[PDB]
Amino acid sequence: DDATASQRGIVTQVADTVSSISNVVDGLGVPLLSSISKPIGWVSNVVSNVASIFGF
Amino acid sequence: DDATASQRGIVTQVADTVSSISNVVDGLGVPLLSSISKPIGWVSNVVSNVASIFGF
Amino acid sequence: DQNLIESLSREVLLGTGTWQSGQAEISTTLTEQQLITNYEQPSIRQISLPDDIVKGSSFIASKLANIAYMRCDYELYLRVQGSPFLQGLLLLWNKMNADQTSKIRSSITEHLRSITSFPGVTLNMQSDSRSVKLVIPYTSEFQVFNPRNENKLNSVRLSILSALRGPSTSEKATYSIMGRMTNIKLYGHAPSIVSLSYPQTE
Amino acid sequence: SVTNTGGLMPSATISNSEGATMLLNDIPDPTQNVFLSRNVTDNLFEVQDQNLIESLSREVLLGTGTWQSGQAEISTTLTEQQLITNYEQPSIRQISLPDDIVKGSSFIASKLANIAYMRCDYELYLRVQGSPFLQGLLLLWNKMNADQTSKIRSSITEHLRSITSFPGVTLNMQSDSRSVKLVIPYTSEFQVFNPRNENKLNSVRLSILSALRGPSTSEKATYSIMGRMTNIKLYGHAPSIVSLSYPQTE
Amino acid sequence: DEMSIQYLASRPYMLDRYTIKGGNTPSPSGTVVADIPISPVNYSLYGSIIRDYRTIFGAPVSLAVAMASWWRAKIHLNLQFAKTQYHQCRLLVQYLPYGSDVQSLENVLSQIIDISHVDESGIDLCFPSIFTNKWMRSYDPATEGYTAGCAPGRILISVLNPLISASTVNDDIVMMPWLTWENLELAEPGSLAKAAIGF
Amino acid sequence: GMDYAKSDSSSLVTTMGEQFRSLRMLTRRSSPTDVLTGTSVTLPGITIGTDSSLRQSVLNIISYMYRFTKGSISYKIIPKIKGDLYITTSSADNIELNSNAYSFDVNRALHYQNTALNPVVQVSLPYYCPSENLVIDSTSFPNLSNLVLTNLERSSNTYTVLVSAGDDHTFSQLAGCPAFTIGPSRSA
Repeated sequence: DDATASQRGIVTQVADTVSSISNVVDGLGVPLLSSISKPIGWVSNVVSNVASIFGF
Repeated sequence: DDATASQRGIVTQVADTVSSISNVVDGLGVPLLSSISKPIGWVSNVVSNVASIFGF
Repeated sequence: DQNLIESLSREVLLGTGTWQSGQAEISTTLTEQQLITNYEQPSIRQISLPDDIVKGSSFIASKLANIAYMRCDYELYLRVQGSPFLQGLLLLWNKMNADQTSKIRSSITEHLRSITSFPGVTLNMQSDSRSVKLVIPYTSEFQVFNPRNENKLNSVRLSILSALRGPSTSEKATYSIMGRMTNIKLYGHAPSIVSLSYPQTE
Repeated sequence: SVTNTGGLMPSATISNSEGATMLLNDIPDPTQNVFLSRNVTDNLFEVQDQNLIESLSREVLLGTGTWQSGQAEISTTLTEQQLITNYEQPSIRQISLPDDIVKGSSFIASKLANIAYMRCDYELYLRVQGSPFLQGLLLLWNKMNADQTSKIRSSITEHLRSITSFPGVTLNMQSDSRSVKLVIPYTSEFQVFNPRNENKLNSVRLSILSALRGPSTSEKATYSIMGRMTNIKLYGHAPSIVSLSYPQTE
Repeated sequence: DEMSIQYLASRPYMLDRYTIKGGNTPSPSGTVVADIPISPVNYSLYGSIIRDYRTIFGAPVSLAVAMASWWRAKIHLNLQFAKTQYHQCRLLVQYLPYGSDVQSLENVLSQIIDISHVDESGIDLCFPSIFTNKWMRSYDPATEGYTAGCAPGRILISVLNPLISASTVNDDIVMMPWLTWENLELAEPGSLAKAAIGF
Repeated sequence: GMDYAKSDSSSLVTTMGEQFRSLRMLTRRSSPTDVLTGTSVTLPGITIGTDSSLRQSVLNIISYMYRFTKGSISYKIIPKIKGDLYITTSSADNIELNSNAYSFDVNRALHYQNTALNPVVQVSLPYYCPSENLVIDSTSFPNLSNLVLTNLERSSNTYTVLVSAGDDHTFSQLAGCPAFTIGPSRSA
């Protein structure tokens, strides 16, 4: 969500998500890497073959 | 509400609230500290474990 | 029945004395030589806390054996006696943490109009009850202290605010101070020993 | 709504406490310019709370020692010269109560400051250690009030078959747990005692009941005694001083 | 909140002692015991010169107005005494705009106070501030009475019936005004006022 | 009561452009302190206070009526000779005497700025203390962070500094007032 993150213009929000914590010891735990993942957003274009890829 | 306060861009509004005045003497009184309190807004993120905390 | 929290709240004697006409009254103002030198305004008695109690009372000194740290909230009781014909006016007031700050900042605050704006209570002898109560909230940087070393903060003081007078010269009248802890919170288990500060290594 | 004459005609019905003790004849006046608060938030790790009854029940060390083959085993029987002379049967250790604790523990000695009298019910813990190859058998037993009666009646009772019929508990080293518990009920003529003088009654004893043996001569094994009060009942307020008995006048 | 101006204004403070004497030849009626100009920072009854600088000892509100240039307020006194119930006299208190000297009962607002009826904690009394505009100015050069626009006026306390007392009691008594500033209000920050350390 | 008082009757908007009912607003305003010549510059820490002389910041003046402080504080800095400079924090333990080490070697928060483009340095100093409160001019915490600034090449320079309370900041416990001067000095 870098496009929105830059368009909105504020430093703080940096695209929210909520991770799935596990292995809690004393109220603290370790997030899964699987859910920390964030969208890349050019890949959809390359797979869908948007015109901009070809420069037109 | 610093995020909105900076996004809206105008100096004056500085996030409104209405304090609970007490000990009025002659039409003037002393606000409670309890109601002058304003949101901090990073705490929600640290407690909810948003992904941005981990840098991802 | 006897309880620990109950035992700690018991009232304690703190001071007792005569008071008389010849003693000095506090100044309205300051001059230079005493302004530069951090002069302190004269008083009948002054009292450290909470040491006057804890290290001051062998009973309390024993009840707190082998506990690590604690919180407290004081109450104080002034009780003066004299004849109906006597004239006078006392002030009982709370100097704050004081010692933990600069020598200058506990110096330029000692004068009458400032003394009367600190927390405190006055005692006219016109009153029939002739006694007053004064509450001292806990206040420090550290959240707890071990009772058995020099954890000295807020110094209570008693000051003349009007000279004692009677039909004859050299009249006199008696007074007593008493005090007790409340809202106490003990915390931790440890050998009963004096503790040490940061630069020092143990 | 009336001027307060300096000490003429005060109210005469007032009564109120200040401390948990000490009644007072007249109310202090709650006037002062400001009422301030506690300031600090706690911000700390939690710890278990402290109580007086709880503090008194804490476990205490009482004795510790070596035990070895050369020490004597208690006699099955008595002969004359020792029967007439009020002979006592030999023991590894003996322990008075409750003095070993109260006057024995500076902590407890301090917690009981300025209280007049009290009741107690003891527990004791024996813990012996040695190798699997060792052989032996101990006895931990409670001699009663003893000292408050005739010298003769604490004399003709010391022999094996009587020793084994007193309240008590044996300890074989065959056991894997190698530890025992023994409960002592309060027992006296007086219903309470002040802790801080010679209120000496029931003497606990530890005795060999079978000699220690190992493949080599002069084997040895260690042991420890521990104890704690229960069912305590403190009673009264008084200056912390030794008290006196009837013929004496104070 | 402890930094609000109303919180600062609401604390009473003793200003100064004043004797009233005193058995035998008591001072004649119309003898003033006190002249109190109505301003927190007056150089007369507050402070003294030291090293050319005119230092001024006083209560915190006085500093708060010492910093701003313009101000407005009303007075709330609390008179208080050191007496037995064997002393007995009466007092006048006037509020005088641009005046001086005692001015009868008729000419100005006045307020008789019997001493014997003043139980302890004293007696409260309040005065309105009459003046040509809305804002007073703070600082003044004057080393005695208030200048002009610097203060609303004066309050003046004087004997009506002279004091009498028993042989069993001391000849004279002591009056101790306490006070607070109702409806205080400040404007335009900026001044030479600052702490007395160094010079 | 026996009051003659009758409550006021006056409009607010008619005479001056604003009204304020708190001392905090006066303290958020930034004011000059004292010029800092030379290399070994020393700005006051968040403990603040205890200046001598007579010139002193407005925050520094309000400081004497209270006893406790808490929160971050702000600085503006105006160098006399233009050119880039760096800003860094430090502590008494944190310092080194290797005589090849320099202030960048600790990896603290850093701030660069070329003053030829932006003459006014603006830096806010945060609140790292173990305790919820601080008695003013506390010495109970020797290692509190303290600001330092360097040009590279370590040349001499002067700075016009002016401090202000951070938005996070407050005072508490009301001690009574210091003696204070008011008018212009008399005579020479």
